[PDB]
Order: sequence, then structure tokens, then C-alpha cells
Amino acid sequence: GIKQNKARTILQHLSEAWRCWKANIPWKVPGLPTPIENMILRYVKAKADWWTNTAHYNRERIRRGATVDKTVCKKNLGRLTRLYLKAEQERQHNYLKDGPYITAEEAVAVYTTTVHWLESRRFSPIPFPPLSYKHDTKLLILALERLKEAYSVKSRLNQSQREELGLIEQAYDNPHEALSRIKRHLLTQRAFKEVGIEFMDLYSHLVPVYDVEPLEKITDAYLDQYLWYEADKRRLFPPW
Amino acid sequence: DETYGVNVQFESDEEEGDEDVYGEVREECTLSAN
Amino acid sequence: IFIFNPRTGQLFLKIIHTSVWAGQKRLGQLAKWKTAEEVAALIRSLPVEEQPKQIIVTRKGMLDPLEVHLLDFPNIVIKGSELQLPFQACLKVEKF
Amino acid sequence: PKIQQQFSDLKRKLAEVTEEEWLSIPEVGDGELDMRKIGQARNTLMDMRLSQVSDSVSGQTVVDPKGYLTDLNSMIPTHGGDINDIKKARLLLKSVRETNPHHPPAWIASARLEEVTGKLQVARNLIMKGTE
Amino acid sequence: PWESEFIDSQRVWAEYALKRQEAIAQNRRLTLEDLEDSWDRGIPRINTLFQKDRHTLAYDKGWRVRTDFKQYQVLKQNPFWWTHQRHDGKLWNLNNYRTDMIQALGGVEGILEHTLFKGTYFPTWEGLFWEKASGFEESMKWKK
Amino acid sequence: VNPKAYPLADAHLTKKLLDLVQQSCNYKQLRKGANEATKTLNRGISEFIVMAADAEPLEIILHLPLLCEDKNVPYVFVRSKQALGRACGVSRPVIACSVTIKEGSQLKQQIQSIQQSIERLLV
Amino acid sequence: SYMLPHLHNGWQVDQAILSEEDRVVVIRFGHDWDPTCMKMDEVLYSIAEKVKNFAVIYLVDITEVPDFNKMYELYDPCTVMFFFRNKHIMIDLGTGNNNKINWAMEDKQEMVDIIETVYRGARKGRGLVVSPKDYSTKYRY
Amino acid sequence: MFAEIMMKIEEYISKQEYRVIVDANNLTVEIENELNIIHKFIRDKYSKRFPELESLVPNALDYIRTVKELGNSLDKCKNNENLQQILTNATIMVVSVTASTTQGQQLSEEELERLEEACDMALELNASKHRIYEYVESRMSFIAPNLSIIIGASTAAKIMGVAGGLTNLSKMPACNIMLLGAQSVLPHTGYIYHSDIVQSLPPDLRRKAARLVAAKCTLAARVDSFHESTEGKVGYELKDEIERKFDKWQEKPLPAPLDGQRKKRGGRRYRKMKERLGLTEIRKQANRMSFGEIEEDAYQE
Amino acid sequence: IDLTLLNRLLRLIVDHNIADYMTAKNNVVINYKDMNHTNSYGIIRGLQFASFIVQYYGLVMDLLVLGLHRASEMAGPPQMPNDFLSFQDIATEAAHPIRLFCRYIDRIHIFFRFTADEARDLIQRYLTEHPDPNNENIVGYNNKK
Amino acid sequence: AVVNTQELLDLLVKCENKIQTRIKIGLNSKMPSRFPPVVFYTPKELGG
Repeated sequence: GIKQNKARTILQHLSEAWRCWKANIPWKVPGLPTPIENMILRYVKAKADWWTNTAHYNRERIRRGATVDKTVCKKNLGRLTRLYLKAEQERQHNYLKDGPYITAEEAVAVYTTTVHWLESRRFSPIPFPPLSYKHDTKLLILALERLKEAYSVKSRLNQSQREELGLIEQAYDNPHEALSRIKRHLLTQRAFKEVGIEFMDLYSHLVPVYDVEPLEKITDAYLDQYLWYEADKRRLFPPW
Repeated sequence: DETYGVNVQFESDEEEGDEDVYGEVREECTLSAN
Repeated sequence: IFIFNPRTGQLFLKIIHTSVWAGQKRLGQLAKWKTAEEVAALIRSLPVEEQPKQIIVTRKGMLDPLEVHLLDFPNIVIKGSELQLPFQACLKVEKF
Repeated sequence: PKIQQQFSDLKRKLAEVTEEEWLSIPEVGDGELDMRKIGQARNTLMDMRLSQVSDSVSGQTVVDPKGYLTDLNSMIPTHGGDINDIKKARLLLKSVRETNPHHPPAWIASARLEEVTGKLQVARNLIMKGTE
Repeated sequence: PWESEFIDSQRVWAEYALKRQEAIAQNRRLTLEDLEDSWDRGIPRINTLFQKDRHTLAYDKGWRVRTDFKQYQVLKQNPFWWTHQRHDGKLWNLNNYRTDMIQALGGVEGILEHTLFKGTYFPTWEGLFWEKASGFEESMKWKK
Repeated sequence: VNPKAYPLADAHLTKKLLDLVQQSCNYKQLRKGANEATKTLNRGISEFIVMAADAEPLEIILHLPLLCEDKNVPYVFVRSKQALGRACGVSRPVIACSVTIKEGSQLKQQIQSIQQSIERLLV
Repeated sequence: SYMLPHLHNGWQVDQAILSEEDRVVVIRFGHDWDPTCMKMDEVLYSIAEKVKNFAVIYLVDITEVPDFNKMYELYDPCTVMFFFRNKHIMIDLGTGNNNKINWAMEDKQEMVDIIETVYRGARKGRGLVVSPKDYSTKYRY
Repeated sequence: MFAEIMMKIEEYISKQEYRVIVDANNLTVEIENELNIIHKFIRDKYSKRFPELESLVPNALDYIRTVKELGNSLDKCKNNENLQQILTNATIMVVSVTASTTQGQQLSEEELERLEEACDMALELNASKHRIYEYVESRMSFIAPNLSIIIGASTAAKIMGVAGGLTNLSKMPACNIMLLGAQSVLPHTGYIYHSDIVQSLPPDLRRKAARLVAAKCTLAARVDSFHESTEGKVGYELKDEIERKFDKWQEKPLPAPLDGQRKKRGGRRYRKMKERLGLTEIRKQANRMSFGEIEEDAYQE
Repeated sequence: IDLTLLNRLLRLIVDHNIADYMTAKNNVVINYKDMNHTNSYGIIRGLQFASFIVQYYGLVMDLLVLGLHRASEMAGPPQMPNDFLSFQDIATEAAHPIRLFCRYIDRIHIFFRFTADEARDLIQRYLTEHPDPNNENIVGYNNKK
Repeated sequence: AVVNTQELLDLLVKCENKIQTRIKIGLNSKMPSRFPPVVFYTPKELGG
């Protein structure tokens, strides 16, 4: 009696369970009856094993040098991104389960080796950037110039990239509200926003590419320029 | 002098090659374990 | 804007208000094209018998916006000037 | 096996379900071991031992965030300006001093706008351009 | 070659050191007229001495590790991951490559015989220009 | 209606009441809201309070009669909050309005007449 | 087992083409159990409600509806023909014949652009449109 | 103070006005920082015996129970059922690990008995605090049920007391009950900004949430200024509304490709329509490539 | 890179608020399209200062690789530091097997020089710990093909 | 190191012919015989 009603909905339930498997998110429909739920679970496991196998097989095909087209690589890169993030989430949860992998005496051995080096070098530690720091506008201009260099002739940037360009040119306008905001972030901000990941598909290996929120990118870029300037100033990094 | 009444001209000037204008080389506690 | 006819002496001097650019929030990217569009609107105002076919800009940064704003009139010639004429002396006379 | 030869068990157990549960299918529009706690305990052990060693490491710098934020609030300008119109007036007086090099109040107004906001060295180079 | 680049960089920054101390002796600045023989030369290029932003680039420390780590922030793959135009200068020069390429393909007019240039009836090719993406829609690059 | 909504304005009185509340909205003499009516009763700047009998629960404005007896202010209940809300120039239901005193404003005769009329309703 | 509608005799096909006045009748001629038609129907299903403002998609079994086999030359596993207001819209794809698609494209955006091209050239009145891609080479590198 | 207040509390629970309620609530939120005083004393005095239990057990009452548990003898991290009632097996594992290597000297007998009575009065303060909490939640659910259901009965008693009872809490607006209990820590905050249901959300989600809990509880306060909804259904309904809004704050086909009819009228609006995005460009030497010349370095692009 | 150890190692060289920022910046949620996980173990490597975190943690592991004595011989004294491949004395140069060392970002290149005695003592220590009765060390030996 | 690596010189002309072959099959899908290098190697100012 019912096939114009439910045959589309259970197909959407199939595709929704598969979308929730690909996303590592919970799929439990409460109103779905558990034999139908068990068969969708079974379908998702079979498609999961096929999907993992065809992602790894297409990757050995692409990496070996076999001739593929654009949609196979694009599809493969999406499959491997979800598989690499499943493995990375399992790696993070294995770290949360199996403790710090470095032992306490192993950590203090590494740490005392570092303090004996930095005492041997008479290393004065890099302070917090002072309020009227002599070079903070120089390092801010280098930071925002470096963030601007990340944008080329792709006349079409999305909402976040042109919002980043707006925050960069705003920090170009008033550099001292930018520097005060950056030092406020370096002092108090300990919870941040979600860092986006994707993977640059070199065909030999996937390189992770991280898109940070642009206020945090400006604070990170000033911090990067500051610490590298002060560590070159204090000779933190030996010439090797 | 007052000199009240003075023109302005908003232009998109100052385009150059980003080298120097005049072609010159313009040059101008510690850690302790106890 | 001093629009001086040498032959007929009809000086079309357009008044440009302070409020046009006291609160405009713009660069000269409004200014060049704005004086060009207003002298083009003068050209569009007058009949075809009184429209010129040769326009001489004193300041050289205006013939390139005049090329853009007068594509409705390709019959007219927009040349620069090597001789500059002191129409700020018109500002200096008390009447104008 | 073929596919439905793998799904045959679930198809026969799918025959079990009642017709009251068929049209009530929604659509998609909508002891135990805590594994975190032993990792957290070992991480606080490691941080405790590294802080036991770090108590002996003397010359480490740390600024107070409360005092540094107090001093950041101490340096905010009360007469900074209106930043877009500050840029507009900077562009304006730049065009004045560029089309009128021999006008004294052009250079005075440019350097006064660059002393009321921004920094002072560009204002000082602007008046030493203006004096010559 | 890189071996040539490094011996000329060594000897040219040696020449810059002696020219700089003799120009500090003469109290002046090193102009473009000295260091004109050293021009596209040096691994930091001598070009980089004459940049406006050069003083700012004296505070850009660790920039090469930064350009290497740009591959984890920028999805566009950088072929010049190892260098920057700002700090090292332009470590190549293909202007005479372009000239010798034009001469190898037959000269300008020997090239233009392969084109529709003589069908345009332009009397010479010198005052001409293209219109990069102007087309028939008056461009329109920006549309939905 | 609610028996604790007392006094309750009949149809002619609530027509005059909503027109006076509309005029006070126009003259900026009106404070909409039970919290703003509580505030202008506490500050003593309220001419009179209208309330809505169809506020559920009613007791979220039933403190306002007591405030209108401790400030000597006339209070009256309109039949429904939707008509009162539209009479304040807002599309949302408003359950308690304060027509307030202003510096010699022209509604003072209408406000005085409505005050004398709605202090007759509590009887 | 698709959510795409099926036509089961010649009357259903010819009246499904004649039903639309402002939308492209996209008709897949092939068998649902064919792998080529299965991939093509996956592509048509993933865009069926995308292009619903300017297209409609119908599946037609060759065994069930065999009368169009000679006229439309339905001798390949899947063919995808495009009609607009009873007129058969041919497409210079580069494949050599312009009348049908006759393979399964894997990009759903290429099918969206082919349908969008057929719509733009058919409301303009052309019986032959030019594909916004050349499908002579498979573009594999 | 503890005798004067809690013997009245004992007399009132043995019978099963409101000044004893507010005084009990002020007492117990002074008990928590007095317990911080006792805990910092115990931390300073026990760290010669064990300088590592502060970092491993930072919770004050668990630290007090585990240094009343251990004392001098760190032998009682071995097979200890009594310590298993206090800490997790992870925490017991790690305090056994660092009790194997303590670098800590033993206490005195006077030092151990001083720490022992300090921990015993600390448990006395904790049990006294929880007794006050149970009494204040019972008597505040009888006095103001809806306000106690919305905010929590301890904060309900605090804002009932500093306002001066229910019948003064009703005739306050919503904009003052937000700032009720106010005073450089956060400004314009009351007792219902530091509530658990207003801290159950991100730090920027906070201030607005205060205005949500201040308004509805004000309604609840008015609703229990008169003695209706004694079962608390108004409180349950309004609290469902509160956290429904909290969960609310927390976390089409292609058009048919017709061309334009077209722009057939010009100037006026349309020049602004293009001055937005397709404005007066260079139209010369920015769109051009200059056929003969090479103007840049040759393959820079 | 353990972020607790990285936090403590960074607190040596930078301000404690800077180090707390750099460690808390690496303990954030990493998000693909639909999926996201908290990155609690490693570094995020596309933070702008991750270049600094990598070179500093790599310095710490160079002190593990070289030892403090050979790292101090290679870096020179802090008053007159050495350049890249240089020592103060040739006796300082020859005072260890490790003659040269170049850490790249993560790649190490360690040039060793042994005498016959140093080499055969190292081989004997190795074949004491990992004995090779089969001459089975030739198999997995990577070469440059 | 390119001039010393003969495998890279072979790979370089293989990739150069691959780019030129994609240009040629963007021109015409029939792969030509004796296609002129002048369309590839002419600088962009001069049309190539």
C-alpha cells in the first residue's frame, strides 16, 4: 500500500546515514524501526568498506601515475580527506585514551636538556611585546603584508577571504588598535574558532592546508613575526 | 597673508617601481637552572 | 568648472558646492569622473547646434575621463593644452 | 557473495516489523571505563613534573595580563579621530600640499593632522619637507 | 648555475662591503652608479639594497621557514617555496630569453606571418595593443 | 474574562481608552510594557495604567493594581492584549501601558476625563 | 530503483515530451540494470531537483518501449536525448553524432551545463546547440 | 554565627520569617570562601608531606578528603577501598605513582593532628553548607516555587532577600532584577548573572541570557507574589521557554536561465547600479596588453 | 608534539602568556565540511607561528640528537657563535664523531667521521644490541637508485 | 642538477609535449602532424 510514500524517504535515510558516516557524526533516527535501521547500518558498512577500498585503490592509481581525470581526483581527494580525518580523529582519541605518550621522566629529561642548553647559551627569554614596542608596527606591517601575499589573481574570493582582506586593510588603517587587539588576544584568548582543513592534492601525498579565522590569523601572523624577530635577535636557533 | 581660496587636485599619483626614489642604499635576565 | 568659448566668449562656469565633497567618502576616483560627467551633462543640456566638437582641457588629467564620459558624442575632439590659461584670475575678481 | 545474498538475513528480519511502524518512519528533515580520565591524570602528572622542574628554572619571563591590559587601556586615544574621515582628511591635505607646495598652512595642516593621530615622525619629516 | 651564483654572490657582496666602507669614508650613500655592475648579482640580490621596503625587511626574520610553511596555509602550491622576491631578489632573468625567442621564431615580422596580423591591415605593429578580456559583452567579468 | 481583572472597561470606555493610548503613543506620553509601567509607577510620572484582562497568566500584571494603590494612580483593565498592543502602535500584544505625565501636553484634558471615568469603574 | 519517473510505452514518452512547454524533456533511453545507465541515472537523479525550474527527467526502458529504437537509433546502452516543445534538440558534443549523449558522464555539473545549454538554445529556437565542452577527448591526465 | 543561624535551621527543619532564609544563604556563600581559606591552609601545611597533591587533586574537598585520608602515611595509596570512595582510579593511580617518589618529609604529631582537625572542620563546613542548601531549597520552593524552579532556589533566595521579599520582588521591573545583587570584575551584573544556568553557555552568550532569565523570573516572581501556581507549572513552562531559547541560540533549485528583459532605461538609478560594482574603470592601459612592447620583466606574470 | 611538553618548552623561551596562547591555539577544533575533531595531540602546522614551534621543537630534538656538549661545540660559545659549518678549533671539529649537522624543518643531515676504533666500537655496540648472524643488514638498506 | 639529470630532461620534454598536446587538442581534437612551435613560444604580447 505504501511505495509512493516511503520509498523516497528510506532512500533519503540511506543517503543520510551515509552522509553521517562520512562525517563521523552520530546517526540514530529514533522513529526508524530497528530492522530497517540495521539494514541501513549494514548498507553503510558495505559502502564504507567499498569506499575506503576504492579511495585507497584510486589513490594508488593516481600516485602510481595512472591516467585519471579531474572528477576522479576531486572525488578521490574528498574520500581521502574524510578517511584521513577519520584516522586523525582516531589518533586524537587514542592520545586522549593512552595518555601523553611521552613519559613524565622522559618529558623532564627533554625539558632539562632544553634548560641546560638555554642556560648554556645565556638565552634571555623573549618577553611579551611591550606597549610602545619599537618594532611592533614594523612586525605588524610584515605580518599583514605576508597575509596579503596569500591572495593572488583569483578575482573571486569568498566571504571569509574578502573579510580577511577587510581586516588586513583595517589593521593597515589603524595599526595601534590592531596591536592592542593582538596583545589582548595573546594575553586572554585561550578558546578559539574552528580551524578549517582541506588537503592540497599533490599526487604523491596529501598536504594538509589550514584556514584559520582571520582575526586569529592576524594575531598569529604578528606573533609569528615577533617571535621570529626576537629569536633571531637572541640567537635562539643555532646555525644548523 | 590670509590666502583664502586655494585649489586642491585629487590625483592617483605616486606610481613608481617600488625601488628607492633617489637611487641610494639608505641604511639606518637569562635562563638559569638551580 | 570654467568652460570658456574662445569664439563666443560664453563662459559656462559651473558652481561646485562644498557639500558635493564635504562628506563624499571618496578619492579622486569620484573627482575626475565627476567633473567629467558634469561637463558632459552640460553638453547633453545644450542643443546640437550649440554643442562643441572640440574640447580643450587645461589640466592633463581630465581628457582620459572625458574620453569615457563622451562616448555618446564621438563627433567631438578632446585635446590637451600646452598653453594653460589662468582662470583662477576669474576667481580673483570679486563678482565671480 | 552477491549483495542481496549478504542482505538476505536483514531482509528476513525486516519482514518482522509491523505496519504501524512503516508510515511512522520519519524523513531526514530533522563496568564502563572512562578513557579520558586516565589520560587526563597522566597529563597532569607530566605537567606537574615539568612544573616541578620549572620551579628551579629561574629567569623565565611572564607579564601579568591584568596589569598589561590596564596599561593597554591606559594608552587608548581619547582624541584619536574618526578613522575613515581621518583617512579622508589625510588624502585631502596630501592633495593640498602636493598641488600647493608654497602654501605654508598646507604643510602646517598636514603635520597637524599627522600629530593629532598616527605617529609623530612622519609629521616631522613632513614639516622638514615643508620648511625647505 | 648555482656554483656561478654563489661565487659571484661571494665576490659581489665582498665588492659591496668595500664599496660601502669607502662610501662611509666619503660620508655619502651608495648610489646606483656604483653597484651598477653588481646589479642582477648576489644571492640576496644587490637589487634588494635599493628597495623602499628594505628597512622593513630587516625585521622579517625567519621568512624562509615561513615561505616553506605557507604550504600548510595556502592551497595554491608555491613553486618558489624556497625564495622570496622581496628578500632574495629575482634570482633569474628571462628578458634576453624573450628577445632570443622572438629572434629564433623569425623576428617579430617572421612571427607575424603566422598570424592574422596582415589581415588586420595595420601598417605597423608598433602602436598596437590587445584588449585582454574585453570581448563583445563589454567584458562583464562581474555578473551573476 | 478573568474575575481578578478589576475594574474592567466596557466597550465605550475601552474605545476612549485605546484612542487616548493611541494619542499618547503619538504624543510620546506612552510607556508600553509591564516593566515600563512598573517603572513609571515607581517614578511617579504615570497618569494612568491600562492593563489587559487576557494576559495569561494575569498575575504578571496583577502587581500593578497594588502599585496603583500605593501611588494613587487610576488603573483599568482592557478586554484583550491584542487590541491594546495595536492601540500602542505595535503589532505585538502589550499587556500593560502607562500613559504618563508630560509638561503641559494637550492630552491633559482627555487624560483627566479618562482618569475621572476609570476611577468610577472600581466600585 | 530510482526516484526518477519511468515511461512504459510510446504514448507515455510522446505525451511526456508534449507535456512540457517551458522545460527540457530529458529522456534517458536505456535499461536500469545497465551499469552505464546506472551511473547516468545517478547523475540525472543528483540534478533532478536542481534543474527542475527548467528541465524534467524521464527514464525509458528500451525493452519496454522499443518503438523509438529505429528512429532515434537507440543502439547504445544509455542514450540521453533532449527535447523542447516537441523539437529534438541536437548538441554538438564533439562525439561525432549530435543527436544523443550516448555515454554516462560522471560530472553532474557537466550534465547541468548541457541541460542549461539545451534550454538556452531551445528557447532561442535552435534545434542544434553547441556543448560548453568538447567530449571527443576524455580529458584524462 | 554558625550556631545562631543553624540552630534556627535545626528548629525549622524539626518543625517539618524569611530573614533566617536569606541569612542562611549569605552564610553558605561565605562558607565556600571560608572553605577556600581552610583549603589553602591545608595546602600549605600538607605540602611538606606531599608537595604534589595540589596539582593532582586541585578540587578542594577531594584534596581535603585525601589528605585526611593519608596524613603522614602514603602507604594508603595501596589497595585502598577508602580512597576509592574519594578519587577516581586514575587519580589514585597517579597519587600512588607520585607517592612512590614524593621528595617530602614527614609531619609532626602536632602537625598531623592540626591538619586533621583542619580537615575535620572543613568537612564540617561542607556538610553544614549542604544542610543549609537543602533547607534553603525546601523553604524556597515553598515560599517562591516558580522563581526557584527558574533560577535555582539559592539564587532565588538571594534575589528575594536583597530585594526585600517577594512582595517587593514583584513590583520591581525586569531591568532591576537583572542588576539585583550588583556592586574590575564584570559590570552591570547581578546575582542572576553568576547563576549556573546563566554560566551554562559560552562567555559571549552571557549578558543577553541574563536579560532572558531576569525577565521571565520576574514574571515568575509576580506569579508567586500572589499564591497561584503553587505546584510550579508556571516555573516549569517558563524554564522550558528559557532553555528552549538557549538551545535556539546555541549550535532551492537553480533559477531557470532566462536572460534579462533588458535595461532599456538609463542614467539615474542605473549609473548608481553600475557605480556599485561595474563602475568607471580605467578603460585605458589597464585592459590593454601593448602588442609590441614588453613593459615588465619578461616572464614574471 | 605533546602540547603540554610544547607549552613547558615554550615557557622557557617566550612569555608564559605567549606560550599559553601558542599551545591553546593548537588545541582547537579542526573542521572539514561536515566533520570536525579536537586537535589535542599534535600541532596544527598551518598556524602562522607553527614555523617557530617546529624549529624550536626541532632544536630540542637536536639537543637530543647532538647532546649538549656537541651542540655547544657546533653553536660555539654564546659570545662568539659559530656560523653554519664551522668550529672554533679544528680540535673542536674532530672532538666528536658528529662533524656536521644540518637540521632542516624536519629533515636531519648528520655527517659523521670515525676512525677504525670508533667505527668498530660503534659496530660492536650495535651488534651487541642488534646482533646480525645472517649478515641480514644488507636487505633493508636504502640506497640512492 | 637538471642538466645533470637526464631523467629530468626526458621528463621535461614529456611534460612540455603534454602541455602542447593539450593546447593542440583544445585547438582541434584530431592530433596534427607538424604543428608549428610559433603558436606556443611566441610571447604573450605578440599574441602567442
